[PDB]
Amino acid sequence: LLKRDPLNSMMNIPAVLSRFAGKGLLLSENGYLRWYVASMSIGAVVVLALLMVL
Amino acid sequence: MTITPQNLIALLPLLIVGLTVVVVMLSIAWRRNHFLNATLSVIGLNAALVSLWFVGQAGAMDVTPLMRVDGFAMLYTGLVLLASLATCTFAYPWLEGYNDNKDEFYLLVLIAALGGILLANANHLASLFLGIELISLPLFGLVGYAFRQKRSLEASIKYTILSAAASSFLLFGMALVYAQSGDLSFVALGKNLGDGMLNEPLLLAGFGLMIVGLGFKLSLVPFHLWTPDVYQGAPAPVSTFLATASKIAIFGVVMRLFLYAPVGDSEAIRVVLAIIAFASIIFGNLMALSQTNIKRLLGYSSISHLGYLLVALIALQTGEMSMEAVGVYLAGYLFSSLGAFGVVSLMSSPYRGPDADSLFSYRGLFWHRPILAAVMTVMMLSLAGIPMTLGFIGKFYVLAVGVQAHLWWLVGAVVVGSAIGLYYYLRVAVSLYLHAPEQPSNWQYSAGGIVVLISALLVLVLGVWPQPLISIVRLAMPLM
Amino acid sequence: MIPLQHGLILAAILFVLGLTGLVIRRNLLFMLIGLEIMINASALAFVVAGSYWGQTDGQVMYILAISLAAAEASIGLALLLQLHRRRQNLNIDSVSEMRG
Amino acid sequence: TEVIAHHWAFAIFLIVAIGLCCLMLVGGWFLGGRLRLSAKFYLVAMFFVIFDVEALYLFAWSTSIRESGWVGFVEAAIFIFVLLAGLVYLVRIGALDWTP
Amino acid sequence: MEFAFYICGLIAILATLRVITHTNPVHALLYLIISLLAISGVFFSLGAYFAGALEIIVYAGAIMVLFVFVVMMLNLGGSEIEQERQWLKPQVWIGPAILSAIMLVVIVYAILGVNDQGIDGTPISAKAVGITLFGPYVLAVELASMLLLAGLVVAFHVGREERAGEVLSNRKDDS
Repeated sequence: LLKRDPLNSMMNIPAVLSRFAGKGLLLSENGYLRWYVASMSIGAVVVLALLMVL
Repeated sequence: MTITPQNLIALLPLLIVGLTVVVVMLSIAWRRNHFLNATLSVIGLNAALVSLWFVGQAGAMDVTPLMRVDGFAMLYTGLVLLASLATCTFAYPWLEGYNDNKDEFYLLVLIAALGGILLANANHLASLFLGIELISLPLFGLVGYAFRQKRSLEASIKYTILSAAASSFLLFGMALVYAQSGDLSFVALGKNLGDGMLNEPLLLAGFGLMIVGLGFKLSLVPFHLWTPDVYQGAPAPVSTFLATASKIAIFGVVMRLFLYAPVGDSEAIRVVLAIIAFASIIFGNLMALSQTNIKRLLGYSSISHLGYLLVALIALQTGEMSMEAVGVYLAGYLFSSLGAFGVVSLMSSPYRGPDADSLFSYRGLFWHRPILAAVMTVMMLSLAGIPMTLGFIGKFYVLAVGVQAHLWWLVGAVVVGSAIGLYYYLRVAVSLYLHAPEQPSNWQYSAGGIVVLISALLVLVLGVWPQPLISIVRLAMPLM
Repeated sequence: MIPLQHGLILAAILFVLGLTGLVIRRNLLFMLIGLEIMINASALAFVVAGSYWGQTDGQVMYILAISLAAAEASIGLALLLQLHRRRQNLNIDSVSEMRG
Repeated sequence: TEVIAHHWAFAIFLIVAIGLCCLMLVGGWFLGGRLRLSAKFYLVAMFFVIFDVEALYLFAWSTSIRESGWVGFVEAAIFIFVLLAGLVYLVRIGALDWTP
Repeated sequence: MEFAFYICGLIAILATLRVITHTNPVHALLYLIISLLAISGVFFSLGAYFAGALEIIVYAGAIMVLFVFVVMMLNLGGSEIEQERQWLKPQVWIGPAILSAIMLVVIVYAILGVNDQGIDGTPISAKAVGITLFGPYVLAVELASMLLLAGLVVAFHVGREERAGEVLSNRKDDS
């Protein structure tokens, strides 16, 4: 039952999570300039909202 | 206030760079020569460095309400000047095989060096705005210098539009903080407030819009989406310049703004930059994982390194050594990125026309040019926070600053981001030593070679012995 | 007579409309037009801020703003001309060859 | 009690000038029963724009010529020297001649 | 001069609103011209005579000139883009508009909470701008001259013809 290493698997699911998060985050780099301006506006909204909340 | 004759001594590097700008332009008009203009630009930057030494012989004073010259300004002026020198020495072999005019590149590099010096000396909001715009606007024609090529033109388009948008954001935020506080100086942005009134809405929102603009200019999250396309599309000396000198000057003016203004005691801007630094480190190290192109990977690495700068900046009001840590990490990052982009520029030289695709293919680089592979893997070790390199000294300073003021989340973010980063750093380092599936005698190519190997010797020496760097950084202390 | 809030709200509304026209439109020329709208909005906000305190720094910042607007308009229009001469279209979603 | 009359005179002058042009146009109306131009035109327009914005600094210099001493004259002189260096660079490269 | 300021602001907002949601670009540029005229009137109403005179001299007398010069040069009417009519579709229209309107409401919430001393009189003429333009702010105009020189160099290097002819039909990738 242990010959397929369970603890090595549970210790390299951080690598799987990192690869999944990198592949998910690379969808934002689609190369569209309009989405770049939209993301700039989204970040500005987020920064202003976080400043007004605090 | 008026400018005295003795105040002209502290102005000297800026005057020398402007004089070499007009001298280079007159030489272009008279002759239109490549080697003469490159030599004039190099001589002007070297004379600006000797002028910086002359400034160090003189005092440290406020020249105008726009500019105050001190050790911080001298250090950042020197870093920007040597980065511009490296850009010129990497750009001459690239421009040797260029079909169109090849002197406006040096003119724009000199003007952007002037903008970086202005940002280094910037003690004012107008000075900050003018400095970042003097950095941004020559870089438009620097990125789109190979506008015959498709990707360079696209990168120039993206950079121009997003920089205009972020300049509008910064200008509106600066207008808001001018409407709130009736002085445009750095030191008088919250002097009219007190007794816990400092968290006012207008000043905070204006500083948020300024944070948006400067986070575009420092490739922070989520304003970092311009970074890989601009790094890839632009020519490799342009990528070198807009990675090292532009970002060094913008972070220097950001540090001076957050040090001199009394909004550093505000516990909302600090939390916003903590979130931004956390997300910048984590996100940049995440999207640099599955990258095959070296320029996009270096762009995400730059995103992570400005994240490390930002966490070094958060503890500025408490750690008491944050300026020294930022200076040391910027010296290490400047030399490491200079060496890496110098290898990129030397291997992608000359231009070889716009029809041929300018892919790098770093695999098998050791089997035809071993010295370039050696300096490239030295810089790849340096960017990972790995010892016997100066990048480890900078990472140690950043971690000490983060753990001195008890930034546990940010320290954990730095540790996780470095552990993620060394994966692709050593992947590139191994891949440049593997077997190539498929597959230089000039004086200036050799000049770029000694420049990159001098950078390699510098990072190795200051990794095994960083004490002269600490001595020359601590000697350059701003006036509190 | 005129409160600062109304002028700053007018400048903010112009900035919002310029950003909206910059995002929602695919044409590069209209994108540059929206960029100049946001630049003029920030310049107007600086003018109101300078006129409120009675200082002349707002008008100097307006001069710097319109100098930046002039040079950036020149650069963006040169890039627009090159994009038309090469791609023969001005769709900003068409020039997206750089994937992640 | 004089500048209000002057502003009123300016207002009626503008209003009745546009009204005269409108009534003149509608009285004329009532009675009776893929290519590209060039790039040098854009270049000369951009020369006009950049030199007009530098002329703006000369515009603002001309009003405060006496209140600023010889140091202001030196600063405007090196400004004009940079302007003329740019203009003579433009002259000598060949981008300013037409040659149709 | 307060009702003039309010009406100039209202027609400036209206003119730029017709700028944003227009179809052919020359009418949008005309609407931006009258919007810049209205913002110049706003500048005049607040005592910034130099600012409004500058807006019509520079922003409306040179910059809109460059925009209409390019438009009238390369002969766009918005061809192949008017017939698509992407901006007058709602699934693209709600998103950025409500996002940037959330930005609008949060930034005008940040506008309020500041003490109101009002816009005073004492119109700042060009003499004050001159005496503070070559006093404390010398390096501003010197390095702004350098910045304009850099912008001229960038746009000239990017956007010249490289071909001979005062009438040119469009070739792909310039022959």
